[PDB]
Amino acid sequence: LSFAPPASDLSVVFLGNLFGVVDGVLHGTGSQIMGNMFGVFNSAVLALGGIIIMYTLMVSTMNTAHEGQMLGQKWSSIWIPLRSTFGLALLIPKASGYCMMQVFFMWVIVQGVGAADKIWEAALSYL
Amino acid sequence: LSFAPPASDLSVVFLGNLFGVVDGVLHGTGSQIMGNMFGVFNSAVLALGGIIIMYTLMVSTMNTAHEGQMLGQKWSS
Amino acid sequence: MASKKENLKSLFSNTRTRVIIIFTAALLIIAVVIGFFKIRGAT
Amino acid sequence: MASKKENLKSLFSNTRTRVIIIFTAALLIIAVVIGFFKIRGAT
Amino acid sequence: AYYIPVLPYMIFTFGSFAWLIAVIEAMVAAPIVALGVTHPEGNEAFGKGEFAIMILVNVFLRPSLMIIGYIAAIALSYVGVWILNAGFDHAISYIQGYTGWAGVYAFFFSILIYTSMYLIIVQKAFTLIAHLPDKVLRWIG
Amino acid sequence: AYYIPVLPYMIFTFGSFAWLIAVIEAMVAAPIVALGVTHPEGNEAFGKGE
Repeated sequence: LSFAPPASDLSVVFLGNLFGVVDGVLHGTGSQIMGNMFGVFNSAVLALGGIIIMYTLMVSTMNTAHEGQMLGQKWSSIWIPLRSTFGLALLIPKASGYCMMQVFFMWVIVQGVGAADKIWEAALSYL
Repeated sequence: LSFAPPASDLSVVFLGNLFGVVDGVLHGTGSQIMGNMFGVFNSAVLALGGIIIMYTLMVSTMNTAHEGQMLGQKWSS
Repeated sequence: MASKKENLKSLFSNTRTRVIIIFTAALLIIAVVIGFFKIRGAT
Repeated sequence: MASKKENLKSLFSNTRTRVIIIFTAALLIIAVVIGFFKIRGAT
Repeated sequence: AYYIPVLPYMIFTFGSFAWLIAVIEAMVAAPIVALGVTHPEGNEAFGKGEFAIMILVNVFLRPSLMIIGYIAAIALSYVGVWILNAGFDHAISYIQGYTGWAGVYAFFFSILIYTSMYLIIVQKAFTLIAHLPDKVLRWIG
Repeated sequence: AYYIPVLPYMIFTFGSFAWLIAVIEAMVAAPIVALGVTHPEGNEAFGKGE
């Protein structure tokens, strides 16, 4: 099914000691330069990404103008609003300085840690 | 003659010493930590792969719903 | 007319496709179930 | 074929394409505004 | 008596460091992926989803596979020293003219090989700790 | 008189250990390829069996 790693493990302890605070996946506190540094990196990459989506919008509309067809054919126009809003939401840093998918990746990390903890626990229980 | 290594060879001796016992190919036991090791690895990979099969199953159903055929094209019935 | 729901109804209406899909789902669920039992027993 | 300006005008004039495009431009402008505010506040 | 008992600790700490660096790399990559979400390319819900899935499964399976290699090399060390013990006594036999000083230094050299082999032997098995994960990623993709 | 008589022994042992690492790797790989039976992708009847 699924597993949260045991409370006493040092792997997540040091994970949070490095990254500081991640919302909803870890409660420990450490050196928080990581958090706001990643937050400012997220804001910067958001600005450059906005520039890049504007450029991709120009090239996409130029390509569509070469066809002369309404509603566009290179993109499904019903998926674009939900795609854009979801991607923008996942790039919003919270007060702790992390985006939603950074939390997603940290959750994947701790889940892999828990799987490794299962394997090691089975080995040691047999031992 | 048939492929059958001799009885006194140490290649299979050390192979079975390492991997413990495999049913029907090797006789003898050693450090069977590898046994439960591969068992739990098999269980974990079975669960994760099962999740993967359900995932690819809804991908295939969504793909075939767009076309209108039965159980997709590459996937047969 | 034609949509995803109608496609789902058409696939479920066919007896042979329905039974093969149900059988494969049964094998999948028993696989994950035996995996869960083995993992729980390991811990 | 017609000039690119005619195609651009036809794309803009369509109501539903117009509303999606203006909405997405609003999301983009809000994103860059938030980014600018953050990089200015952090310094 | 000293290097062998600790070498697994060195290699496992370095492997865990590689894992942590991978965590940092994927953490840095995550905003790039969520920026890839907002591409106007196609209608897929993942965009450039090869990167996301590949890096995610890599970091997810890195620790379990490191433990896999750890226990595998623990099992491998004993079979390795047993290979060495089975082979050494006969491989050195004719080397043991070989009279006088030649006989003395010969003993030295054989010992200089024995532990030498030992020092390589376990070490290679322990590179297996770093051998399973990446090669595994070659299989899935 | 010393290194030459024993060097081939070392090389063969290291090669056989490369083989042992390879067989362990194949043993670990077996569940993945047995898992690939489900997918009918490709012209092959084994799924992903290359």
